[PDB]
Amino acid sequence: PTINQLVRKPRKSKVEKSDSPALNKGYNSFKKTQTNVNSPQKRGVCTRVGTMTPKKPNSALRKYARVRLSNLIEVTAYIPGIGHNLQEHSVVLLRGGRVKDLPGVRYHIVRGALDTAGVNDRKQSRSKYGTKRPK
Amino acid sequence: IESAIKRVRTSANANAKNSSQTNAMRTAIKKFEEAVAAGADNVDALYNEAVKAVDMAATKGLIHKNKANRDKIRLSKLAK
Amino acid sequence: SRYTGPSWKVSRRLGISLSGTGKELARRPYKPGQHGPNSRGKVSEYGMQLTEKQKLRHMYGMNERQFRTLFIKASKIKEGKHGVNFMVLLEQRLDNVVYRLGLATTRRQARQLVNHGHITVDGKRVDIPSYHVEVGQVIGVREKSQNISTIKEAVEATVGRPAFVSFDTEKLEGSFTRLPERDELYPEIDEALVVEYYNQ
Amino acid sequence: AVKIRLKRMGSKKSPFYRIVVADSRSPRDGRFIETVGTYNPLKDPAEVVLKEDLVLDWLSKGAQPSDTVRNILSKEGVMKKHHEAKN
RNA sequence: GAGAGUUUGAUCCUGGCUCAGGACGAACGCUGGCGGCGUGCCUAAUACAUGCAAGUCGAACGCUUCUUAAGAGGAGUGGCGGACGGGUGAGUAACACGUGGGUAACCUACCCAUCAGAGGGGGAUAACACUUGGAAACAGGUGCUAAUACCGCAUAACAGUUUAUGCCGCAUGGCAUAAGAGUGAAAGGCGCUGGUGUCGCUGAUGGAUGGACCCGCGGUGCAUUAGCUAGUUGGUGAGGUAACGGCUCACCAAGGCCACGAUGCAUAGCCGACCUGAGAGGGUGAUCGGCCACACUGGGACUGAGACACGGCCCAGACUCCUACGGGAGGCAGCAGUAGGGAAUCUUCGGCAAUGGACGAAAGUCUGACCGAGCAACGCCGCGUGAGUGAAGAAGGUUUUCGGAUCGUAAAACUCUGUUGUUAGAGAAGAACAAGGACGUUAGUAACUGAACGUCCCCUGACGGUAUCUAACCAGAAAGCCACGGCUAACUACGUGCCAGCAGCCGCGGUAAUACGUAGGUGGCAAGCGUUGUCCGGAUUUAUUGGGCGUAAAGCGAGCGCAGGCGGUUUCUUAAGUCUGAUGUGAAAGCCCCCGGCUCAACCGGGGAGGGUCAUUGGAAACU
Ligand SMILES: [K+]
Ligand SMILES: [K+]
Ligand SMILES: [K+]
Ligand SMILES: [Mg+2]
Ligand SMILES: [Mg+2]
Ligand SMILES: [Mg+2]
Ligand SMILES: [Mg+2]
Ligand SMILES: [Mg+2]
Ligand SMILES: [Mg+2]
Ligand SMILES: [Mg+2]
Repeated sequence: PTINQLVRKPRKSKVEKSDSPALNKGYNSFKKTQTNVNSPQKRGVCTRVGTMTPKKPNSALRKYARVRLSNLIEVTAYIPGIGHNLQEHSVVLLRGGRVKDLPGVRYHIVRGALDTAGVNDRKQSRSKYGTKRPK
Repeated sequence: IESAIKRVRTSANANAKNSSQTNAMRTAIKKFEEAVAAGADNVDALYNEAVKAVDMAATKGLIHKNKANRDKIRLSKLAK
Repeated sequence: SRYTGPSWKVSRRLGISLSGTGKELARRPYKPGQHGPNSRGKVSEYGMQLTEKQKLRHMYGMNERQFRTLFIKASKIKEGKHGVNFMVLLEQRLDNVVYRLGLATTRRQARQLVNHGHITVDGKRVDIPSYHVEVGQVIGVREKSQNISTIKEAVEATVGRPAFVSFDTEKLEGSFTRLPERDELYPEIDEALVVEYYNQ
Repeated sequence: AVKIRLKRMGSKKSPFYRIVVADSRSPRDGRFIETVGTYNPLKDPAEVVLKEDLVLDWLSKGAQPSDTVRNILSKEGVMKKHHEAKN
């Protein structure tokens, strides 16, 4: 471009965006608007717990939960690990991160936080999946 | 609440006195203006009474000295 | 944090005698673990860099952040060579001063003397093994602690000391007499690899 | 009122002070016009640094120190010089 | 100014995705010894239970209660302060902020310096005593009373104004002198012996201090927002403000702003600074400091030097509270704290000893400012969790080619230590003071008290019997987190069998998985580790530095031309751009350099350096 062009219209950068828009918003019941807040984790209520079939190179029953967030955005997350204490209406805590198998799951569920029971008999990579030491 | 009651009372009394004295000043001045409109020879003494009230209001914290000066100057231009 | 673990294990991973003795490599000069003696495969340049860095911090019992900050403070200097100044600043640590003066057999022993407070600088107690030392100071064993038999054994079992030091046995005081030198340090290390490592 | 006082610096349980020319309306640490020295009692005696010319100029221009600053300026001989210059 | 992986059967381009690093006011998970320093509602400017945050003066004044006329306490009037301090950042896209300037259009209690003066009088009012108001806060009525309260009388204008000159400036105009006309001030207390000194009182100036206004320039997105304004633009008058002016009213005219982005919409406190980056730049505006704005929402004034006032008044509205149901009262975005929201961020603590502020002659009273302590591994720094000797190498775990290998000098064992921990003793600085008891010097004195200045005596610590130091004792009470297919440092066994599950990207798993899970082992960090989320970089992936358009993305289908952008050679001229000297400012804190103190370090302090498409003046002019 010519410098005249670059003054008549400047370089307008490639607009960016997040891999987790649901975490980057909030809600005040008074004015009832999306409040933009950069929150690492959130709370939600599992509105469904089920299984899904992953993409073609893989084959499995991937455990998901559809969840109703504090900010009233409904979100599909993954239940990592082996086993869960979850049901519909079960309070849950959510963190970010894709699950490359299904597309519609941009989020993960956290273990050891709330009604989510810690994983059972997991001794390695233990902070992850949230289960206390075997003494 | 916190010892502001006394300042409420004293400020109201001050309001009374200060508004009274300003009204006195303004009545003197208006009287002089009407005298200058009526052309009576009392203008000479009413001028002095108006100046008197203006400066006595510059005293006692009613009137800033610049406002007093502007009033005296306006009255002077009316008389002379 | 401080390392309470084995010495020889570290030394024989790295493939070098840190104590200058040999028995931390003698009879088993291969990395630990049941994949130790068998045919190690190729290794990478990142591996070499990391190994050089780990040699130094395992010598001096140091932490990564201390190491990094000391590297930065050496970088702030312009009057010399970068990694050589880094090694000198490592040498100016009471852990190593006590060792080079022959006042203790190991850097762990030396650190323990320093921290337990058996040592002085210009006649003042110091429980800080990371204490920097300028050329000209006077390290000195605590005059009450000169009676321990451990240090007397360690001092009368002294091989010929380095060139950059001065020391007396009756006084149990010594000091640096030089910057000190580079080549008088362990030439087994390639400081350029640390430089490339932390240039990243 | 314009004043010549001292503002707080240094860590807790290890104080230090800068003598400073401050209105009484400003905070303990805030607006100031000029610094004219500093102070700490953490030595065995007290220890002081001063700028005689500027502090005497502000005293002439109408300053009004605090009690401890008056003590310090007495020890440093500034109040006496101001008195003399007024005589 | 380091790159790596990933499209393919493979190769090179193009092009995107991800990773390698640094930083959080961080949160979650697992674990968890100590010390130092700092930070801690980013969300609901949501609502506030409770407690405390602004009082002070008896040497301004008169009462009342207790003191054998002394001092002390209650409510009065009056003065000063309450406008600072403290909190928050909602609104605000504009002189709000920053920077540079201007005010011959200005104001300023307290503090300094100077010229002067402080005279004589008057009428009340609270309080208090009775009265009604009845739950009583309230409130009204009659009477008495003091003041540095109030009133007006006496004089000065040195204030301001007009005339006459002079002088100067940037037009309006400003400074010096003289004159004219008219106006206005007050307060006494304490002490000494009418004279007084001290604190206060009134006028004028000057300074300082802070404040008010005005201008250049600058800093955010949309044109799927192109027109906007009508007291709007200007003028003649008048009014008005501390002051300029449409600030306001009338009258006269129809002008004024904008494609250099007006208007509108959305968003937002701005800055010093902070994080990152080779830099250019980007992102943020937490803690500390500065300017602004707000105080349940909206409006308006009074008082006062100063407010259109967080803890003041009136009114309207919303919201709540106590009532004896007649009527009242309130406003935590002050410090703690509650509920709620939330992923989530503190004790309903001590003291004014310090430092600072109000008041006071002073002691001193007040001070949720501030000093400190407390909770939180939230962060940065430091030390630990023992050290030496100890073998072809205990058992046991794992593996095995069943010979052995590794956990492993690791252990047991013997020697030593006590950072730390437990116990017992000693026990700092931070404190300077002020007042008071004494002396001495100055200039004011008719003279002494007294003021200013100096030198001694005197007494003052919440933290805290904490830091710190000494001695006795125990290795004893003190290490975990993640990863190990490649990018990436780190490998085997068993179970499982496209299931369970892993996964930042490539992708692993379908009976022999270094990718799942466990065990062993190793590697990277370490009282932390890992993970998410956010910002920068790598990303030259918005390319000014620093990219491209034949086929990958892209040359409008093509032309005519307003505006703008650019423009042949050359003399003279200017000096807007440009270059350049000096001067000023760019606060402090912070980054950086040199120093110095905290057992080093973090941190703290001193000094310096630098920082502006900055401003005034003064030159060149080659180039535009
Ligand atoms: K704002
Ligand atoms: K408002
Ligand atoms: K595994
Ligand atoms: Mg770059
Ligand atoms: Mg309040
Ligand atoms: Mg490898
Ligand atoms: Mg895993
Ligand atoms: Mg298998
Ligand atoms: Mg094409
Ligand atoms: Mg600065």
